[PDB]
Amino acid sequence: NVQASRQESYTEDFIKKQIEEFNIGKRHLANMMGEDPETFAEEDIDRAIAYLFPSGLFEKRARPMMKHPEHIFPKQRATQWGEDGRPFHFLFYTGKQSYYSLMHDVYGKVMQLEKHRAESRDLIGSRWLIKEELEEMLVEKLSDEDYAQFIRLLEKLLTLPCGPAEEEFVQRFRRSVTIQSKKQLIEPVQYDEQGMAFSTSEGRRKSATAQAVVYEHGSGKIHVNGVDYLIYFPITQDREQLMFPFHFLDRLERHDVTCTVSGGGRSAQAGAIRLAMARALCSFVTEDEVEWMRQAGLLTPDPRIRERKKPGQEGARRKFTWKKR
Amino acid sequence: NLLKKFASKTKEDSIRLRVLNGLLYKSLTELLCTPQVSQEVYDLNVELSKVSVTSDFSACRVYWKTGVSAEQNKHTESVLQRSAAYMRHLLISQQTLRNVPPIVFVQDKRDLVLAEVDRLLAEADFGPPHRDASPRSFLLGEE
Amino acid sequence: SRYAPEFREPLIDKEYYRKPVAELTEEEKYDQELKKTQFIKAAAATETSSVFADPVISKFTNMMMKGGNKVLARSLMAQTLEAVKRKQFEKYRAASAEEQATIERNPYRIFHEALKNCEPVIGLVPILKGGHFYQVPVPLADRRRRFLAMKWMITECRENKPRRTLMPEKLSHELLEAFHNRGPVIKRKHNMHKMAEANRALAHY
Amino acid sequence: SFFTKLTAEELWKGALAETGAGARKGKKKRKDLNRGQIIGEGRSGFLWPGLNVPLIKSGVVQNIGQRSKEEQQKVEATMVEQREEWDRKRKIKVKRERGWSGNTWGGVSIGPPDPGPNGETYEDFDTRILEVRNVFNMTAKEGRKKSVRVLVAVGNGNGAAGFAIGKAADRGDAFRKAKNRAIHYLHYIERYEGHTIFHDISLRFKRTQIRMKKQPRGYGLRCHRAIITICRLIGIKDMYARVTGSMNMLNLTRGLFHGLARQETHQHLADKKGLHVVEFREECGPLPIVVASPHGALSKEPEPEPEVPDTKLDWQDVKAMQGLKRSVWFNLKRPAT
Amino acid sequence: KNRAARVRVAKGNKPVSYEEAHAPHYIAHRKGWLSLHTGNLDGEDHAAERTLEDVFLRKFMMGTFPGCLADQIVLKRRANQVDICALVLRQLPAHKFYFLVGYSETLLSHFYKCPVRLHLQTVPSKVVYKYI
RNA sequence: UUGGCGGUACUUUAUAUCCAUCUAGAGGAGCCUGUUCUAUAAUCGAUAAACCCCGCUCUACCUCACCAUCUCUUGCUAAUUCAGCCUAUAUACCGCCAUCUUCAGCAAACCCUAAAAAGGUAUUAAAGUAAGCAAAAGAAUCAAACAUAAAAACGUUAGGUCAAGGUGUAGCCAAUGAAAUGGGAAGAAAUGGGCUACAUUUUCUUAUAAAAGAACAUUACUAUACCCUUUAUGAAACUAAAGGACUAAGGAGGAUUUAGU
Ligand SMILES: [K+]
Ligand SMILES: [Mg+2]
Ligand SMILES: [Mg+2]
Ligand SMILES: [Mg+2]
Ligand SMILES: [Mg+2]
Ligand SMILES: [Mg+2]
Ligand SMILES: [Mg+2]
Ligand SMILES: [Mg+2]
Ligand SMILES: [Mg+2]
Ligand SMILES: [Mg+2]
Ligand SMILES: [Mg+2]
Ligand SMILES: [Mg+2]
Ligand SMILES: [Mg+2]
Ligand SMILES: [Mg+2]
Repeated sequence: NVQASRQESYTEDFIKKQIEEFNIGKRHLANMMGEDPETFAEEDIDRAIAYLFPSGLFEKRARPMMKHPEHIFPKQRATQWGEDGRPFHFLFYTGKQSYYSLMHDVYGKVMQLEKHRAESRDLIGSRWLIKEELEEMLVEKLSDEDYAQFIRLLEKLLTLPCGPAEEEFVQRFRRSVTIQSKKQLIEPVQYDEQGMAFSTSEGRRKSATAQAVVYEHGSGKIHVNGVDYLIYFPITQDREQLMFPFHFLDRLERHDVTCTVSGGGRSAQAGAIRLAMARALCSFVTEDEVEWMRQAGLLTPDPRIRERKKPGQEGARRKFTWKKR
Repeated sequence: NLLKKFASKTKEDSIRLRVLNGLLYKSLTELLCTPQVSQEVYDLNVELSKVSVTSDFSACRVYWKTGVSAEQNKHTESVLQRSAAYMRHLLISQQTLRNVPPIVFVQDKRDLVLAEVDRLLAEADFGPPHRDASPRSFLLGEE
Repeated sequence: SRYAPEFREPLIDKEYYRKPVAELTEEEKYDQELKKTQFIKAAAATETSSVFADPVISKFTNMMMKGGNKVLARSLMAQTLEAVKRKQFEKYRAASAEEQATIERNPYRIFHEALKNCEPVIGLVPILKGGHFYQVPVPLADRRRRFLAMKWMITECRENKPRRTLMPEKLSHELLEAFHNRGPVIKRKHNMHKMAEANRALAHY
Repeated sequence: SFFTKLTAEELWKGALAETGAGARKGKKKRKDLNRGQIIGEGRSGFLWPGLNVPLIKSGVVQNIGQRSKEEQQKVEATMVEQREEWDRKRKIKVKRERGWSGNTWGGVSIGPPDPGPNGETYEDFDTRILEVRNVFNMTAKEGRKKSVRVLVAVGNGNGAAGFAIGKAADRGDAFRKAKNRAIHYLHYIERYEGHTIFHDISLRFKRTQIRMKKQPRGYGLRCHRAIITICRLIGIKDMYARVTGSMNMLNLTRGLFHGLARQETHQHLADKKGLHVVEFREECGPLPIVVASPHGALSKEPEPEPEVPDTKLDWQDVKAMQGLKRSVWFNLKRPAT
Repeated sequence: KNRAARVRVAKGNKPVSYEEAHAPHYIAHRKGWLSLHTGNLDGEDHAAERTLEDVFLRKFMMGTFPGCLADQIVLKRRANQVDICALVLRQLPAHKFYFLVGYSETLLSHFYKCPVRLHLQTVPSKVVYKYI
């Protein structure tokens, strides 16, 4: 009562033919695009396939691909025994020959260190590989209990005296922690025809966008869209929003700003200018100050934007009245 | 049969529930004023706000006056709950009630709130005054 | 919210960032180093390092705003402060040297001391038990106690005023009359406390 | 309109109404209307070279044509005959043989078990059903779910036989599960001279008592209908058996195989005691027949012969030899088994 | 529950093709469009007429090749040219396909007054994406 | 021996969540609109949650299916003792959906048991294993995140829809079909939703939401009704818009209830 076909297992003979067909494919794709077959590479292949078979499907897994068989197929679906039927690995009948073969090596290392007999922080800012990464190294499915047990054994190895061989071993299972630098990207300092220094930066609040041009030396003259700021912004709260960047760094009356804000309303345009001024003013302040701006909210774009209306309800969140029952 | 026995793996209600609640509170208060239940339970010096028996009679809920310290209350909770099964035994054995429901211990922090209000209230500014099953189709060749 | 939970509220205190490193408590010192590896929310449109920004008054402005009309609500509060300053200047000039000392002409200090005089220590939460309404004495938090003072002021002026009077003229007359502990809002606080006394026995319920 | 016309797959889905509120919680039959249609054949009878007629005939390139009114009527009638003939084929069926009754599954052959993992065919094995229970159980899917428990037996008629229980929601699935499970539990049953058990067998499996007796050739299978079914699978041709107590089919099947697989062959008895096993047939006179000789060393101590044996006798067996009248139901004329 | 263009789950024995497996919300994500014309682009006219021609062209091809279509046809319009790309099972003899192509091309070229070409890719049997 | 069952509590978990807290509403007035009722010669369907500005992103004729009157009888097509039918059954169905629901489950192939009515977990591991569908992931809102959409199986409600279309069974065929003209009315009624107002954080005017000058309780605020003019579409104004006066009620709404993180 089974019609669903067996999950396909790939013989080494099958993958071997898939690699000869791919190798002949590269020579043909190279001949089509007029490139040299010897130097034709995986990057050139992907670019050629995108030109010859343009697909605009959003998901990239569904687009045409001519990749090396090692990539498209799973890495190790090969037979685990020979013609006679004798498995190749002495731990085959465990069902996790690769997980237990690794736990066999690390347990033997631990025993030699304990029998044979400094700071253990040889590597810092590193993490243990996640289960998904481990499963990729072993090429076999692991459970959470199997991963948890593997880490405990690796930790015990670090606790004990470790020669350079052990340190290299544990290194394989340590992945450098991603380094996201939460530090503002300082803008360059250009020079005008007059020779005065000035920096420029963009800012976006709601639908408003601004392009400020702060000058290193000035008397505090801010011009928005070729107008003064008291005229352009008759509301105090809009002017206070322009005061926040300079007042915070005690730099009032020391710079000359030229703004160009298009889009949005009065408050959204002041907010867009505030960010544009804070980002341009970074080039003329110390790095310790740039961090004080970043930590006071002056350098982060505000992500709050109007939410779309939903069909079947009065608003983005407002619902139609629940008729009286 | 000891192992088998002790493994144990497998308007009427309104007036009745105003007597069981009063009596159970009267009885459990006496149980906790002596080391009879345990020495740990005697030293906790626990007080009982009230007892509430469910309408189904599934459980008997005993409200005990919680204290200020969470650690003191967390300890008291564990000790009281562990002995609740034993406390029920003692009430059936002294013949307080023939049938007693599983005892559950609920916290009563209300006594702290009332003390707080009186503190503020004194300090407040009041102001101046068959066909398919059968082989017939199989044996006829239809299938 | 469009801010992931990892984002941190911005700190807009000018003196705090410029303090000497040694003057900062190690707890505060730790947070600064930690925040260097965190995400910071963008500052609100009404959040500035201005020396004239008072959080209490800014909150009072938002509780008067209707339909997102902040310009009008801020204008009414600005007119109120001026109406209170002008009412004390007249009294100060028309008073003897001895009386002049007591008279307070700072509107920001009359506003804060007015609200504080209208804050109720205890509250009343209405409950229904056995088909009747038994409201019982309750204790109020610092947030609930402040909200009630502001709400009671904005509601006395909005409703119990003549038709042709304006909010800057009724609110000014109440901040000053509350500042002396004689206004109707103060009576609202007194009535709350006196009812709680009456319901002392019903606190158990 | 030509644009309101739907395909056959959608038309039959609606008309049959198989998926519906009534169907699931409580007859129309599907037909294929393109079965006999040959591309290029229409009511008008046109002949299209390269589609419904030869493109070239006797070296002549054909042209379009139309059949005469008489010729087309013949073709129309011929197709009507083929449709009626096809319908007659659908009506015609090959009836299978019943078991112990016409409406019961007991005794019904369901074929050999399926091939094994490496093309291990079992065409020499036959499968027989012994009990089929249709029981409704309680599960959240439908409140009360349905289940079919089927006990089967398998055997090659040459000493190898086995039984298994298969359960499923569908009867077909229970048949498959039981049939392939039983091929993994094959007992080998020892038959004396290929037609009977080596000796009398009496046993009680739970509350089911079985009492088998070794019989001469031509005696046939005078046993419970379920024992006849299994004995044919095992290959026993002549035996008597009586079943008493409970008639539970599983206890009778388990108890039968338990006794038949624990029986002592003559060679085993010769090896255990070291003596010759001799057979005396009344149709061969006093002639001693040697049926088993000890494999190792023949003993010289005669087996002790008691004056009066202490055997425990069954009243049912002895009662007959005591001259007591049997029931009217005993030893009736029955068809060859 | 949504019932639109969803080939519902059976018991693992139903062979669905790639096109049938994917529900409507996967259009432009995992599966493309069966017809490609310029009539639904912004500031373009004659969407109604191009769509009506497509409906007919699909019903015509099903009836002209009854039981011989492995998957839905793909219609491609360039200038006034129409191109029909159909996956067809290898059931009919080879010469019969040449007849239906010559017939279906000429008939649809004189009916819509455009050059129409038929492109047939023959498969040994329907291609099964998954068993559902 | 399984399942079911509770009007079962305690403990966690979360919920614009029962209650509590917060904001603007509904419930009162005037209107717009759906429904029920009354009622008409005069449709139909939805009508607890999950109907009630619902099929309609829409009814002056048309639309139209209704009522009255008159008229046609091979009466759209190549052919057909045929065409045609908004005739009955959504309790025969397809199609396309609602509801629990962004709830976490549904289904099949094997293996095991001193027999199985069933069950099958122990991680320092004791019989379970390996594939599906949903969730998850991925993709979309054109950096990034978050959020929002989309997605959401099997079942539950014989839930909705024979009137989108198609269709099983039964029924009409000088009529239950086709076509033309004229009509399809109203309410001292109840009720759902929406709109506007009840004003001073207001009204009018210029600018523009900045500021300024006036108005500010008897019609001051205040009619998207009625009535009267003019313009727009149309063949037809019975429709819509703009003025004009006329102006009544309304003074922030009892229990109760809706939405929002
Ligand atoms: K349906
Ligand atoms: Mg809104
Ligand atoms: Mg019979
Ligand atoms: Mg009409
Ligand atoms: Mg009409
Ligand atoms: Mg009709
Ligand atoms: Mg239904
Ligand atoms: Mg209905
Ligand atoms: Mg994405
Ligand atoms: Mg998902
Ligand atoms: Mg129904
Ligand atoms: Mg008619
Ligand atoms: Mg204004
Ligand atoms: Mg006109």
